[PDB]
This record gives sequence, C-alpha cells and structure tokens, in this order.
Amino acid sequence: TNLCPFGEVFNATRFASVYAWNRKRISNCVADYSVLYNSASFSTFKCYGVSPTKLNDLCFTNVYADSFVIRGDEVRQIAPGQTGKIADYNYKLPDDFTGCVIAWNSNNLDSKVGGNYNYLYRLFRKSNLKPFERDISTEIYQAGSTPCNGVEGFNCYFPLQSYGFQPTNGVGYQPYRVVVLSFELLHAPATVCGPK
Amino acid sequence: EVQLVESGGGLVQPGGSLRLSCAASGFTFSSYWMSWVRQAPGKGLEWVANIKQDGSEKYYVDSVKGRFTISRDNAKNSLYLQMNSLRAEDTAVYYCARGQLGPWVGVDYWGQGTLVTVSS
Amino acid sequence: NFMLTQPHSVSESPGKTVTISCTGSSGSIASNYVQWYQQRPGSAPTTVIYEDNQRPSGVPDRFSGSIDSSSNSASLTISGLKTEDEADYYCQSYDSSNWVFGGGTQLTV
Ligand SMILES: *[C@@H]1O[C@H](CO)[C@@H](O[C@@H]2O[C@H](CO)[C@@H](O)[C@H](O)[C@H]2NC(C)=O)[C@H](O)[C@H]1NC(C)=O
Repeated sequence: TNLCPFGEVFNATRFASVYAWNRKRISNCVADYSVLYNSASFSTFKCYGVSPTKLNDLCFTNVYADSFVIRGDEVRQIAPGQTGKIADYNYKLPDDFTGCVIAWNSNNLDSKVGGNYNYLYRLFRKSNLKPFERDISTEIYQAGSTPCNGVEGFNCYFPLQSYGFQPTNGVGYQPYRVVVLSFELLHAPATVCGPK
Repeated sequence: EVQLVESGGGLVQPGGSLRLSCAASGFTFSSYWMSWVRQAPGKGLEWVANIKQDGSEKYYVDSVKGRFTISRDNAKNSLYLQMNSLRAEDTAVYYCARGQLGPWVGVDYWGQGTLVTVSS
Repeated sequence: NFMLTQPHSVSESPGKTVTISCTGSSGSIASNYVQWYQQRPGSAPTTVIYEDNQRPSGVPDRFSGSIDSSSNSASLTISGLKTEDEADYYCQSYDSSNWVFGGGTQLTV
C-alpha cells in the first residue's frame, strides 16, 4: 500500500517562519497514524473535534499540513479560542477544527551559540485575520496619523522583528516546531484512509 | 477479556536484586505501550517507568533512574522489570499498566499487583 | 516540576452532586489530556473517564467532566452518587517524557 509522505513533513531540514507558514496537501495514499502516537519526542498531541482513538478508523478525502517555529510560551496560543501575538496576528485557527496539533522541542537543531536571527513574525496588524489567512506583505503600520509614507520615523514602526533564539534561556524561550494537521471531508471519494 | 497476573517477590531484600514479571494474555502484546505505576501505603499514586512497544524507548524520573531497568519480550507475551540497590522508601505495591494509545491518553487496563517490602 | 494540586476529602455530601477540581502549577493543563482514575483501596483500580470527555464502555453516564482554561483546572462531576462511588480519584496529566499524578480525593459518604 502506497504510504503518505509523513516523513518529509516532520523530518524537514528547514522550517519556515510563523508569518510565512507553509501549506502542503496530501492525497491518494494510505495514512499511517501508528508512527505518530507511538513516539515520545513530541510534547503536545491534542486533537480537536476528532478523537485519536478512532483516528485509524475515521478517514476522509483531504489532509492539510502546516509547519512553523514558535517558542514555549505561545504553544497554548495555537489552540482555538484564546488570543495572543501568535493568535490575533500571524497564524489563526477556526473554532470548528476537526484536526490535530503537533509540537516538539528542537533547541540544538534550530539555534546556535551566536543567536538565531532568521525567524520573523508580525508584531502588529490593522486588525485580526480570518480563520485561515497568510500575511506576507511587509507594509508599514498605520497609526492614528501616518505621515511617514516610506520612512521609519515616529509613529511608523517595522512590522517584522527578529526572533531571539539563544541556547541558554529557559524552557519557554526555547524554539518549538509546531505542525498542524487539518482534516476535512468533501463530496468526493476518499483518497487517504486507514490501513486494514 | 484480559489477564494481567504477575509473580513479584514480596520477600524482604535490603539493597539486593529482585526481578518482577507481569504476564499478559488476551491481546496482541507487540501493539501497545507498557508502563509501571507505584502507590505507597496510605499515600497517592505515582509514576515509575514506561517502555515503548518495541523496547526502543524507556523513561524514568530523577529518583528511580540509574537503579531500575525494564525490558519487554513480545515473543512470550510478557514483560520483565529488574531493580538493584533498594532503599527505604521502596516499600510499596507495584502495578503493571498498559497504554490505550501510547504515552498520551494513558492507562486502560489495570493489573492485580504484588506488594514488595524492603526492611532490615 | 509539573505538580498537580488537588484537595483532600473535599466531597462530604451524602447526596446532591459532586465536584472535584485538580489544577496545575508549571504550565497549562489544557495542552495535554487530563484524566481521572477510580481506585478502590484493597482492590484493583479501573478507568472511570479517559481523554478530555470520553466515557469508556461499562462506565455509567452519571460520571462527567469539564475543562476550564480560566483557572487552569479540570473538573469531575458525579450525578447519581450511590454507595458504589466510594473511591479516591487521581488526576493524571502528560508531560514531556514524564507522567504526573494527583494527590487524590477520598470520597466519603
Ligand atoms: C523521522 O526520522 C526518525 C529517525 O530516522 C524516524 O525514527 C525512526 O523510524 C523508523 C521507522 O519505523 C524506526 O524503525 C526507528 O526505530 C525510528 N528511530 C527512532 C530513534 O525513533 C522517524 O520515524 C521519522 N519520521 C517519520 C514520520 O517517518
């Protein structure tokens, strides 16, 4: 049975930023959840809407996967419902999710002694986003008055700030790769399904 | 139905070597996680160790690690636990436990348990 | 240091409903699944409620639970409160390559 490429989703050498999270779909294979819950490297395996007990029995047509890097104090912010700098900005999750959330700690792989500066995030936006949007534009923020029109002076700040990753801080400041799995079914024949 | 009987040693053994075996039957052994939980007399529950379904992974806590080893054998549908250098706080009853889905959801079937007493 | 705080002997009601709350200290308990185990001293325990809110087969529908993220605590509710419900329940939560356990609540009637 053709097996879905769950390896390259999790065992990826490079991970994108939270504000530029990737989206990869998978179809027409056989899903293997038995390699997911039989491991212990992850720190959060919570599934909203679909219980993990019947994960190997309940099976749908399309599966969506995301991947981005955050730290330890906003892992609860990824969950649907609560607010924060990773919730009202960058990523955003709907309230009717039928998927799962993956989280593990990778400190040595995602950081070195000199301090990582390759990760960015949206500090501030005009407003919140839809349950599923991507924000790539780096336009300057609009204060109550916006006379900068191209400069970075007063009342006009850069929305992107570098992300501090140093190996000797606390648990909540360490990098935390997060993978979000999305499950939904349409009016189409099932493509990926559990082994029999 | 499930049968989880064990043959642990309740004999007094101050700082020696004793092995516990928790037999399993009624289900496929090499498909689910295994774990060990311990309760002191008159106190609450506590966790000791857990082991992957293939024996590749094993975890303990700070106090129990370094003196407790655990390895399962899926061919004979049984598991073994061996400890050395016992101390005073090890007077408790040891229960062998099985996992419903892995390390996340937790225990689903509970064993009978043998009482282990260490003194001088 | 994910210690779980649970009161002792907080259920002293012969009738009405029962409420038991167990909270966490180091981090949010809503990130991982938290369950309760019904234990009969002098006998083997059994699972009364698993996952967040999932009742196992054979467990009566009187037992129910809830998750509140405001106080970072998990609740357990018993409806019938018969004589069989005498037990001590321990809240168990998942940690990174570790397992924690609650103090327990001795239910007297
Ligand atoms: C990501 O890579 C790791 C390491 O290569 C994989 O872990 C191994 O997976 C094989 C496949 O069954 C096992 O035989 C090994 O015992 C595993 N080793 C360890 C240390 O866990 C992991 O499976 C890969 N991830 C995916 C989704 O394939």
